[PDB]
Amino acid sequence: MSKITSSGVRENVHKLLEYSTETKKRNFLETVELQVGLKNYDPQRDKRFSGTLKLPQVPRPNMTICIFGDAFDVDRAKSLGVDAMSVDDLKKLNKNKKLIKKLAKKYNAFIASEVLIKQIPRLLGPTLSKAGKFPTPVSHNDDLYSKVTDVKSTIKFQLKKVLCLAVAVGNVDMEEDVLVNQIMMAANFLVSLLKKNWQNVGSLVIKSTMGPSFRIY
Amino acid sequence: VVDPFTRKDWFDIKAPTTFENRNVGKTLINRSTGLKNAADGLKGRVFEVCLADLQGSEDHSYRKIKL
RNA sequence: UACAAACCAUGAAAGUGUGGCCUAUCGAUCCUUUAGUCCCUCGGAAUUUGAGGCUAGAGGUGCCAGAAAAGUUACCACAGGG
RNA sequence: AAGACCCUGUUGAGCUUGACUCUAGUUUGACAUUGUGAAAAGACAUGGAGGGUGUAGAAUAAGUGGGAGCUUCGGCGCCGGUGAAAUACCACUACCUCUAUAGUUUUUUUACUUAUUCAAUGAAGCGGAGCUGGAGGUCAAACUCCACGUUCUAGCAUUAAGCCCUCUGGGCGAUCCGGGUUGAAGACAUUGUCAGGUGGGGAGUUUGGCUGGGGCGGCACAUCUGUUAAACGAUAACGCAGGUGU
RNA sequence: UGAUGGUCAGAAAGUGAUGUUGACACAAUGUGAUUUCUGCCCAGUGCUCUGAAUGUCAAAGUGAAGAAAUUCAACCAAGCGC
RNA sequence: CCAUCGACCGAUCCUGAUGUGUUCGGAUGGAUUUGAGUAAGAGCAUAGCUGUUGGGACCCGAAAGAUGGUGAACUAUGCCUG
RNA sequence: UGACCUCAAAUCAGGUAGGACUACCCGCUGAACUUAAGCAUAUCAAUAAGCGGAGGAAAAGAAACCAACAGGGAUUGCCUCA
Ligand SMILES: CC(=O)O[C@@H]1[C@@H](O)[C@H](O[C@H]2[C@H](OC(=O)[C@H]3CC[C@@H]4[C@H](C3)O[C@@]3(C[C@H](OC(=O)/C=C/c5ccccc5)[C@H](C)CO3)[C@]43CO3)O[C@H](C)[C@@H](O)[C@@H]2OC(C)=O)O[C@H](C)[C@H]1O
Ligand SMILES: [Mg+2]
Ligand SMILES: [Mg+2]
Ligand SMILES: [Mg+2]
Ligand SMILES: [Mg+2]
Ligand SMILES: [Mg+2]
Ligand SMILES: [Mg+2]
Ligand SMILES: [Mg+2]
Ligand SMILES: [Mg+2]
Ligand SMILES: [Mg+2]
Ligand SMILES: [Mg+2]
Ligand SMILES: [Mg+2]
Ligand SMILES: [Mg+2]
Ligand SMILES: [Mg+2]
Ligand SMILES: [Mg+2]
Ligand SMILES: [Mg+2]
Ligand SMILES: [Mg+2]
Ligand SMILES: [Mg+2]
Ligand SMILES: [Mg+2]
Ligand SMILES: [Mg+2]
Ligand SMILES: [Mg+2]
Ligand SMILES: [Mg+2]
Ligand SMILES: [Mg+2]
Ligand SMILES: [Mg+2]
Ligand SMILES: [Mg+2]
Ligand SMILES: [Mg+2]
Ligand SMILES: [Mg+2]
Ligand SMILES: [Mg+2]
Ligand SMILES: [Mg+2]
Ligand SMILES: [Mg+2]
Ligand SMILES: [Mg+2]
Ligand SMILES: [Mg+2]
Ligand SMILES: [Mg+2]
Ligand SMILES: [Mg+2]
Ligand SMILES: [Mg+2]
Ligand SMILES: [Mg+2]
Ligand SMILES: [Mg+2]
Ligand SMILES: [Mg+2]
Ligand SMILES: [Mg+2]
Ligand SMILES: [Mg+2]
Ligand SMILES: [Mg+2]
Ligand SMILES: [Mg+2]
Ligand SMILES: [Mg+2]
Ligand SMILES: [Mg+2]
Ligand SMILES: [Mg+2]
Ligand SMILES: [Mg+2]
Ligand SMILES: [Mg+2]
Ligand SMILES: [Mg+2]
Ligand SMILES: [Mg+2]
Ligand SMILES: [Mg+2]
Ligand SMILES: [Mg+2]
Ligand SMILES: [Mg+2]
Ligand SMILES: [Mg+2]
Ligand SMILES: [Mg+2]
Ligand SMILES: [Mg+2]
Ligand SMILES: [Mg+2]
Ligand SMILES: [Mg+2]
Ligand SMILES: [Mg+2]
Ligand SMILES: [Mg+2]
Ligand SMILES: [Mg+2]
Ligand SMILES: [Mg+2]
Ligand SMILES: [Mg+2]
Ligand SMILES: [Mg+2]
Ligand SMILES: [Mg+2]
Ligand SMILES: [Mg+2]
Ligand SMILES: [Mg+2]
Ligand SMILES: [Mg+2]
Ligand SMILES: [Mg+2]
Ligand SMILES: [Mg+2]
Ligand SMILES: [Mg+2]
Ligand SMILES: [Mg+2]
Ligand SMILES: [Mg+2]
Ligand SMILES: [Mg+2]
Ligand SMILES: [Mg+2]
Ligand SMILES: [Mg+2]
Ligand SMILES: [Mg+2]
Ligand SMILES: [Mg+2]
Ligand SMILES: [Mg+2]
Ligand SMILES: [Mg+2]
Ligand SMILES: [Mg+2]
Ligand SMILES: [Mg+2]
Ligand SMILES: [Mg+2]
Repeated sequence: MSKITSSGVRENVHKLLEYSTETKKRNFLETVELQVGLKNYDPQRDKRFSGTLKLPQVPRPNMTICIFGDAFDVDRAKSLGVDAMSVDDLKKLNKNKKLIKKLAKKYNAFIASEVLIKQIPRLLGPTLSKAGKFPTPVSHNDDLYSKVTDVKSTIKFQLKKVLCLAVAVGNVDMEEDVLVNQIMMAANFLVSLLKKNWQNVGSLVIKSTMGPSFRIY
Repeated sequence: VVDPFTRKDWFDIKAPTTFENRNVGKTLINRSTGLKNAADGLKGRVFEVCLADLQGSEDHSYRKIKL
């Protein structure tokens, strides 16, 4: 039966809010990183999975971004929008292993515009991209600041080759219960992605850059 | 098919001090395992060695001793 | 056996062909099994397994309208029978 | 004297047998009765702590979500250069290993005794220890072992003599301790329930028809050709010459 | 057949016969005084003996697939087979 | 009321409109098929004869089977005492 | 020198059970003749016989009921369902 315990996660985000308001810390709010256990599966043998919905509130409170290109790009994220780019290395580079490797290891997300359909599997391809990059579906007549602020809420949950995958998002600024079920509104992918779905769970841990675990599933 | 000699352990035979050349020779037995110790299945063995060997002199060539 | 409604074979065609040129060459209820319709039911409401139905074959009864079946009696019994 | 021989009846019975169908009993297995230890091959789980590449980073990754001297210090220092992935890292998770805690865990061996099982006695002397001698040869100091009232005789042995303390009684005589009557057997037997085998010892029943009696034979029992069949058709017999289950 | 036994009894039992018994005994058969002899056959049917490896092989147990009912497989006591 | 040819209802097979939870719906028009039907109700009730089935079944009749009891005053065998 | 627990004895003090009847009633146990035109599952029949236990009635009884409705509402009996 579904091991959902919102009341369990309520007292837990408070115990997280303990080492993030009470107990001890630097002073304030940080990176929420509650974990699971993940058993009853198989990193090999079966296949793959993925699931991304833009989580209720804002996770990454200081998201890192590198808007690729200029064409129809930048011109949509000038002035009030920061970041952007000035091509330059889009004609050079492409031989330097770094710079693009630097861009990947520096900033946390790029874009996809409408001209990036070339660069992602051409100027990079085996050089980058497939190594762990996700172009952002952004164009002109779109949601703009709304759908790229929702990028902070655009989580993932893909499969690799480890029975770990206990990632999390959010920050402690959230009200007493703003998380709790917001994290539960992230478990939905993680459920449907596994084989027996709600069964392939081994444990569960409430934690951040501040806690250990407070007796959870 | 198995070469039973890989599991054999060699032991040294010592004669009593009444004789002179107490280094009689060597024997073997299956190596000591969990079920059977090599020691207990090894006691009770009898060696028949000529007395001339136990004393060096060839005058005892016609007597043979069981140890 | 002769037609009715299909789908085919053959022949230039008319025609012929619904097993063997004709007169013999074979098999119910119950059960099982396969095929068909992919249809009806499991009766508090559903899904999927399973089960049960409807139609057509096979498995067989040769004592062949189709029980499941070894002897002995001079120790013998009963109902009868010209 | 409602043939006892003979036949018929979809009537029996006594008896027999690998006839059909069963059965008491018995055998074999599993579960329960069923508990306590040790060892073996091993598997696990749980607590520890610890472990790692082929290059390149001289620096040993084995993972994936992030900042900043936390620990007086500042050894090593904290994304910027070197790798596919980074040198105090941490918040913790996730795997795996090859070391340890003495956790349950399967199969084989042997220890226990309290369940269960066998036997005896008017539940009489059990278990352990100690006195006394006989030995070991003592080589420190008495450790080990043995014995601890009866054997020429077809008699007798029963309700303590004696000693100590005074307490018409207490003790020794008759060594102390444990109140397990004493052996055997033992978690196996046995017993309970299913399961496989065996089971004329026993139970129930059956064991065609036609037929010049019945039986044996044959099939005239389902059938086909020609004829008997007597000029439509029909027509019997264990009539004639033959055929079918392919 | 050496008693945790042979043969037999009982529906069961903390139940019985042999048994106040112990192989010179009890129990089961065949033949049938004495004399002289009891030949060949163990292939059949029984009875009996070993089971180290070993075909078949129940329930329980084990493994796998499945959502499960279930299915499949390995192992498999005695007996049969040898 | 008789023979005959039709119509309607249900089952079976064929066709498959507007439409649609796009797989449901099933208009319309057909078919040597089929029902114990419709097609201006005839039934319900009581009684009687005759006929049917189950019953003791027109009356009497077995050899057998089962359940529960009574006998070793005869007689078979053992024991005890004469 | 006294409690407690367990277990005994008494012609202790005072009580209570047994046995009977058969038509009905509550249970256990349990056939076969018979029918099937044979017969074994089946039927006779959850019947006869055998055993235990009551009363004027016994038993059952105030839902771990029936339902599938617009819901009924302890048990029992008749009529019906059938
Ligand atoms: C092998 C043996 O010696 O005995 C078998 C027996 O095992 C078999 O018992 C079956 C048994 O048979 C029956 O109960 C009857 C079914 C129909 C009757 C008869 C028996 O079979 C008949 C006769 C003949 O079909 C057969 O014969 C059938 C054999 C069969 C085998 C297995 C499964 C089903 C049928 C007709 C075609 C119609 O069917 C029928 C009309 O007489 O049904 C059970 C469901 C089956 O499991 C059961 O099968 C087994 C292995 O036990 O019955 C056969 C007649 C016997 O030959
Ligand atoms: Mg034609
Ligand atoms: Mg047939
Ligand atoms: Mg048929
Ligand atoms: Mg139902
Ligand atoms: Mg339904
Ligand atoms: Mg129909
Ligand atoms: Mg016939
Ligand atoms: Mg006939
Ligand atoms: Mg005679
Ligand atoms: Mg005669
Ligand atoms: Mg005679
Ligand atoms: Mg006559
Ligand atoms: Mg007569
Ligand atoms: Mg007569
Ligand atoms: Mg007849
Ligand atoms: Mg008979
Ligand atoms: Mg007979
Ligand atoms: Mg008789
Ligand atoms: Mg018996
Ligand atoms: Mg047994
Ligand atoms: Mg046992
Ligand atoms: Mg002693
Ligand atoms: Mg005694
Ligand atoms: Mg013992
Ligand atoms: Mg046992
Ligand atoms: Mg037993
Ligand atoms: Mg017994
Ligand atoms: Mg049996
Ligand atoms: Mg028999
Ligand atoms: Mg018989
Ligand atoms: Mg017959
Ligand atoms: Mg006859
Ligand atoms: Mg004949
Ligand atoms: Mg004629
Ligand atoms: Mg002829
Ligand atoms: Mg032929
Ligand atoms: Mg004897
Ligand atoms: Mg003989
Ligand atoms: Mg002879
Ligand atoms: Mg010869
Ligand atoms: Mg022979
Ligand atoms: Mg023989
Ligand atoms: Mg073997
Ligand atoms: Mg099995
Ligand atoms: Mg299984
Ligand atoms: Mg099922
Ligand atoms: Mg075997
Ligand atoms: Mg054998
Ligand atoms: Mg029809
Ligand atoms: Mg359409
Ligand atoms: Mg419509
Ligand atoms: Mg009509
Ligand atoms: Mg009419
Ligand atoms: Mg009418
Ligand atoms: Mg009469
Ligand atoms: Mg009548
Ligand atoms: Mg009548
Ligand atoms: Mg009569
Ligand atoms: Mg009679
Ligand atoms: Mg009878
Ligand atoms: Mg009687
Ligand atoms: Mg008498
Ligand atoms: Mg009194
Ligand atoms: Mg009183
Ligand atoms: Mg009474
Ligand atoms: Mg009668
Ligand atoms: Mg009859
Ligand atoms: Mg009759
Ligand atoms: Mg009869
Ligand atoms: Mg009935
Ligand atoms: Mg009955
Ligand atoms: Mg009965
Ligand atoms: Mg009665
Ligand atoms: Mg009574
Ligand atoms: Mg009264
Ligand atoms: Mg009254
Ligand atoms: Mg009452
Ligand atoms: Mg109530
Ligand atoms: Mg009611
Ligand atoms: Mg009522
Ligand atoms: Mg009616």
